[PDB]
Amino acid sequence: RLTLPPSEITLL
Amino acid sequence: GPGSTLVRVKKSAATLGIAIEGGANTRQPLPRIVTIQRGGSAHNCGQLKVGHVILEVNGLTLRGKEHREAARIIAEAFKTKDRDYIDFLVTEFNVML
Repeated sequence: RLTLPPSEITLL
Repeated sequence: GPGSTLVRVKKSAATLGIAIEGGANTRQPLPRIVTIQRGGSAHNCGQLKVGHVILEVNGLTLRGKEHREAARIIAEAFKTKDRDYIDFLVTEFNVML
């Protein structure tokens, strides 16, 4: 449970 | 900025117990946590997760640091006797540039 989901936000 | 969290990790174990990937001039320009090992300081803290991208270590930016330099900064931050924690500024966002 120490895992993030795929993020739906990206920094460019 | 939006999406960042400052996480203070107590040096509760003999290692940080994370693997990181990335750094300047790679497809992952800021280091990403790829594993959190049971028994390490990071696992004990509960606030760091696989997929976190590390933006700053003790207030020092990792932008522009090559992978080996970023890793060395983190290692030196763990080893130091000046304090009993490491501050990580992390984001859950992907960082692609």
